[PDB]
Amino acid sequence: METYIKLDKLGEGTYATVYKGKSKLTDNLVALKEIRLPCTAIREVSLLKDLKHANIVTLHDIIHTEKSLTLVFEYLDKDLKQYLDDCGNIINMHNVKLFLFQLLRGLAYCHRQKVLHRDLKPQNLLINERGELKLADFGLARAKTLWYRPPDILLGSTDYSTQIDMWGVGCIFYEMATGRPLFPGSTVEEQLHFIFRILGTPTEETWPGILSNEEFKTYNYPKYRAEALLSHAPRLDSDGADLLTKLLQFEGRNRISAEDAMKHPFFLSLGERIHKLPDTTSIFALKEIQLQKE
Ligand SMILES: O=C1Nc2ccccc2/C1=C1/Nc2ccccc2/C1=N\OCC[C@@H](O)CO
Repeated sequence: METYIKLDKLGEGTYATVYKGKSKLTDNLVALKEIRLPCTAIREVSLLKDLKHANIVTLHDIIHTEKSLTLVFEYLDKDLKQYLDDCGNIINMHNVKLFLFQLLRGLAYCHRQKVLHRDLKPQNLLINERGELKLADFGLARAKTLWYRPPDILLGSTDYSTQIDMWGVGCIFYEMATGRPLFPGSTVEEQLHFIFRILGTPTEETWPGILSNEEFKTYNYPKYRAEALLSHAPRLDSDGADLLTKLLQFEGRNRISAEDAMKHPFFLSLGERIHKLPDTTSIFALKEIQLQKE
């Protein structure tokens, strides 16, 4: 803390606290991730890797104090929840699509790099004035809030894979398209009920093995019939609802990949030039791609 000026608190966690910062040299704003610590083993994914992608926050410096380790990142002034709330929870549809493509890029890179999001949610997704969406370095973990949790995990799943993150993508896509959470459950039991009311109660046909699950049988769920997603999110189009469907699959193994999610017809309007961009270049670089005023 000799070259930076620590400003207001942006957020907190059990493992770290984040502060808005400024350089005394360049005057540029930064994010100071204060890692909360005789000896402390540091496992930071931003330190044990180099997640160099246009949709992941970029690490700039490391500071050692006798009491802490501060990771200096690039700064974004609003998180997805703050952005939603600022435009009264009504995001321009073209932007929802740009935000979604961006989120799928960052995640498809993490997955490629064997990185998982243990807690994907709007507050961990950040947005700048150019319309860029990036994954904050918070809750990222090597492969070794109940709202965004998949049904299989809730019903006892030993598989902690990239597929978990895909259910969260579906949840956030809906939250962006409608301005409200898809399944805001308070208990494991209520969350499952909230899910089955939208997707339908699983049958041996839609989810093989369910009736053999001890915890599922004990909850006595009414046989709910699936409600058309397009009816729940009218601002969405046929392709938007189809991508949502393919994302919100009961079983992780059937959930579309982040790579394939990007090749879906919902994104056709964006063009072929966005698929050829290297990891490090912004999607906005293209004349064809631009943020719409809210
Ligand atoms: O710009 C930023 N670069 C980062 C690098 C790592 C962690 C956070 C941030 C960050 C943040 N920029 C902003 C802007 C508005 C609100 C929060 C916020 C940020 N981090 O807060 C995330 C905390 C997490 O616990 C979710 O609440």
